[PDB]
Amino acid sequence: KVYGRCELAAAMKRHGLDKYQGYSLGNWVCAAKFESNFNTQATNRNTDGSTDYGILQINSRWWCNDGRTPGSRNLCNIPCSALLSSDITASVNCAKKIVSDVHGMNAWVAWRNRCKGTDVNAWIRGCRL
Ligand code: NA
Repeated sequence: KVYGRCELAAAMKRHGLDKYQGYSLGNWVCAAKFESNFNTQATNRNTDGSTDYGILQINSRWWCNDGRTPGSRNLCNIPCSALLSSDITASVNCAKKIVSDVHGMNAWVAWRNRCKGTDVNAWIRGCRL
């Protein structure tokens, strides 16, 4: 599924991400925009043999089990396929484990490059939340 901007914003809000670890809602929306273009089915194979899965492009070397990344960890305790669902629940629950402190969104490269220190409120402006 490809979410609309405001559609995702509302879902993220529902899921309790606003002000999670001090990060306003727009941060999460912006991350998703630049990581996956809001596509729940997005996957990207990395040169280390790991893969990034889903709307937040969560990686198999540490966070999920895809059965094909040798010597990796599974910190969210889920199969990576759970992260490709149309509903964002599994992805949000894993993202909450990833962001364990107030600097935790640095785990996402696209967030650091396109979101951090910008007007992230733009990503929810014009929506009904
Ligand atoms: Na893994």
